Amino acid sequence: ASAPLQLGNCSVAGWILGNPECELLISRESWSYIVEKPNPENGTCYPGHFADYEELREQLSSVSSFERFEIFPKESSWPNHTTTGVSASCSHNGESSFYKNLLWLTGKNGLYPNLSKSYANNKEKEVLVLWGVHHPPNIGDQRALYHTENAYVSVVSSHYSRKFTPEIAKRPKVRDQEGRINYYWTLLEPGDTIIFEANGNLIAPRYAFALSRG
Amino acid sequence: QVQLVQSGAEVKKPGASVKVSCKASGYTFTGYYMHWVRQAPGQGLEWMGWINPNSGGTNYAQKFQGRVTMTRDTSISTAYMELSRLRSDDTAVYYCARDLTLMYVHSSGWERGVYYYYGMDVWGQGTTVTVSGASTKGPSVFPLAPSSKSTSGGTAALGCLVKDYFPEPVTVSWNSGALTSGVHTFPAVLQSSGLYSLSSVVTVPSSSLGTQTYICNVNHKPSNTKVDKRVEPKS
Amino acid sequence: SALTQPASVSGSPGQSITISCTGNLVSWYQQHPGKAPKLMIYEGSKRPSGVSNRFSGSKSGNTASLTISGLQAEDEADYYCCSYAGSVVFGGGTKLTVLGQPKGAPSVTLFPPSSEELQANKATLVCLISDFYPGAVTVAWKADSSPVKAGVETTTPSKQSNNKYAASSYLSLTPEQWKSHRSYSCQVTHEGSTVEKTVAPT
Ligand SMILES: *[C@@H]1O[C@H](CO)[C@@H](O[C@@H]2O[C@H](CO)[C@@H](O[C@@H]3O[C@H](CO)[C@@H](O)[C@H](O)[C@@H]3O)[C@H](O)[C@H]2NC(C)=O)[C@H](O)[C@H]1NC(C)=O
Ligand SMILES: *[C@@H]1O[C@H](CO)[C@@H](O[C@@H]2O[C@H](CO)[C@@H](O)[C@H](O)[C@H]2NC(C)=O)[C@H](O)[C@H]1NC(C)=O
Ligand SMILES: *[C@@H]1O[C@H](CO)[C@@H](O[C@@H]2O[C@H](CO)[C@@H](O)[C@H](O)[C@H]2NC(C)=O)[C@H](O)[C@H]1NC(C)=O
Repeated sequence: ASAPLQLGNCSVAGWILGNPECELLISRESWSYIVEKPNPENGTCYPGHFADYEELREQLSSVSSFERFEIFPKESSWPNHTTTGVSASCSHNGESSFYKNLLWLTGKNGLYPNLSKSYANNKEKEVLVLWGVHHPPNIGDQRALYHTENAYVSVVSSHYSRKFTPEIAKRPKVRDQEGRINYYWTLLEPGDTIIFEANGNLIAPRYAFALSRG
Repeated sequence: QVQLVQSGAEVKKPGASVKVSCKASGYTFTGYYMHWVRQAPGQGLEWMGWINPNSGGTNYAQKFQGRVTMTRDTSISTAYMELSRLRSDDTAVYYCARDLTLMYVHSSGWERGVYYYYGMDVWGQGTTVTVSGASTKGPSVFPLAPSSKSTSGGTAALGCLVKDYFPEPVTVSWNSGALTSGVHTFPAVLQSSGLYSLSSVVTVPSSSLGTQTYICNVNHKPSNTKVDKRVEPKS
Repeated sequence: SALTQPASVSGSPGQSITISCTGNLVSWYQQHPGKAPKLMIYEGSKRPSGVSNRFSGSKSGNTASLTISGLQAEDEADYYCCSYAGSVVFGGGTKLTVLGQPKGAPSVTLFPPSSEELQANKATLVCLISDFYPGAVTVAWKADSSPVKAGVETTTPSKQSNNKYAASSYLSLTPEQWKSHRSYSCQVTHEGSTVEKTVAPT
C-alpha cells in the first residue's frame, strides 16, 4: 500500500532541507519512489552546491519508515550563539525565512565561541543528517558574522570525515546572493556518532530524519 | 574606527522645521538600527525614535510622533531626522546613536530576524539646534537695593537686574570700572519668552552705604542700549 | 513607564559608589559635560569591549545598580540608566561628583522687586546662589507657606573661578500677587539640607 512521494514544484534538496515553500500538507512516512519535475522551481533557496545529490535521491527513493526529530534543539543547543538567522533569498509569504531543518549560527555579544556538538544515533534506524558551510562574498561579512578569518568546520562520523576551510568568494548574484552555502549530508548507521566542531561558517543541523529503507 | 558624523549647528524660527544629518563610517550602515536622542540644556537624555536603515521602518517616541520624521539614504550611509513645528523648548543638542545589535549583513543575505533593544554603543558628536523667535531688544535695568536682610558681617550685597534683552551678551561694570572687588555677575537665564535676564551683585562694606555712590553701567551693544543705574539703600 | 535615579551622588577618590535605577536588560551611559554619552553596561552587567571592569552592573528586586570601584576624578560625569518596553526609556540621570574639595553649602541672596520695576507694573524676585559644592542644587519658591510653580526660571549650576558653583532663580509675579501675600521665600536644597531666604512687600 505505497504511493509515490509527490514533491510538487520542489526538489529533493528543497524538501529535505526544509525550503520554506516546500512543506507538504500531509507529511508522509513511507513511499515507493519520489516524483519531481525536471527543473523544480524550489530547491536550495540560498544558492550553493548540494553534494552527492542524485545519490541522496536514490537513497531516499524507497523508504518504509521516516521520522523527523530535532537532533540539536534550537532552544538549548546554542546558548552562546545567535540562532535566529533568516534570509530574504529564502522568503515565505513575503517575509525572510530559512530552511526549517537547519540553523544559521552567528556571533552573540560580539563573539563566536568555538563550538563542539556530538550526536549518537540511538534511533535503532539510520539517521540522515544535513548541514551546510557558508562562504561569505567578502572578508567584512566573514568577520561580522563569525569574528574569525581562519574559519574551520570539521564533521567526523565513523564512516565520514571532512574538514572544511570555507574561503571568501564573490560569485555571480543568484537570488540576490553573491555568497554561497554548500550543503552536505551523511547517513548515520545505528550506534554511530557524528561530531561537529567549528569556529564559524556552520549551517548546523536542527532536524534530522530517522528512516528505514524497506 | 566606527564613527557617526553629524551635521552642523542650526538656528531656526518657531514654527520652522530642521533636518539633522548623521553620516556613518567604519561599518556597514544598513547593519544596525539608528536611534535619535536629544538633550535640552541642563536636562536628561530623551529618546526620539529609531529607524531601521535596511528597511526604512521607523518607531517614534510618544512625545514626538506626529512631529518627527526619520529617513535614510543608504547609498551615502546617512540617517536623517526632521523635526517640524519647532518651539523654543526644542532648543537642544540632538544625537544620532547606533543600536548595538547587528541586525543585517546584506551582502551575505543574513538577517537576525528578531529585534530587541539592548543599548546604543556608538554616538555622533551631537548637533545644536537653537529655536528662537525673539527680536533684538535692549535691557530694562532695575536696581537691587541693599537691605538689612542682605547685610552680613559689616558687608552688604547690592546689585542690578538686567531684564528682557536679546541677544547675548550684555556687559555690566560698577562705577565705570572703578569697582571690581566683590563683583559677581551671574550667568544669564533664558526665559520662556526667548529673552535673557541676568544679575550682577557686588559686596561692599556696610559702612559706606551712606557715603559712597554705587552705579552699575550696563551696555547691550546689539541694541546700542547704555544704561547707568544708581543703586541706593531703600529709604 | 519611567526609571528613577538619584539626582546626585558623591565619593572620594578610591572609594566605590553605587547608583540605583528603580522601575534585567538595563543599560548604563556615562556623559561628561558637552560630550556625547558613552555606553558602560548593557544587558544588566556586560561591558562593551574596552570599558573598564571597575564598572559593573547588578540587579535586586525592581532595582538595577551601577557600581564604580576605585573612583577616579575622570569618573565625575552624569550617569543614565536605560530600559525598554517597546519604547526606549532613559532614567532622569545622576550627577556623580568625585570630591576634590570639602562639601560647601550655598550662599543665598534673595532680592525683592524694586520700586522702579513695580511702577512699570511688573515684579521679579531674584534668588542668587553661589559657592556651593558639589554643583547640584534644587530651588523651591514658596508664596507665603505654599508652593509656587508658575513664573520660575532657574539656571543650571555653573562653575566659577572658585571652582565651586553658582546659580540663579527668577520668579515673575504681578504687582498684585506680590503685595497680596505676607511673604515670598527662596528655598535652596543642597545635599539634603535647606537654605531659605524670605522677602516681604515691606
Ligand atoms: C519558490 O518558487 C517560486 C517559483 O519559481 C519562486 O518565485 C519566483 O522567483 C523567481 C526568481 O527565481 C522570480 O523571477 C525573477 O523575478 C524578478 C522580480 O523580482 C524578475 O525581475 C526576474 O526577471 C526574474 O524572472 C519570479 O518572479 C518568482 N515567481 C513567482 C510566481 O513568485 C520563489 O522564489 C521560490 N521560493 C523559494 C523559497 O525557493
Ligand atoms: C508550481 O509550478 C507551476 C508551473 O508549472 C506554477 O504555475 C506558474 O505560475 C506562474 C505565476 O503565476 C505563472 O506565470 C505561470 O504561467 C504558471 N505556469 C503554469 C504551467 O501554470 C505554480 O505557481 C507553482 N506553484 C507554486 C506553489 O509555486
Ligand atoms: C557558554 O558560555 C559560558 C560562559 O563563557 C560557559 O560557561 C563557562 O565554562 C567555563 C568552563 O567550563 C567555566 O570556567 C566558566 O566559569 C563558565 N562561565 C560561567 C559564566 O558559568 C558555557 O560553558 C558556554 N556553554 C557552551 C554550551 O559552550
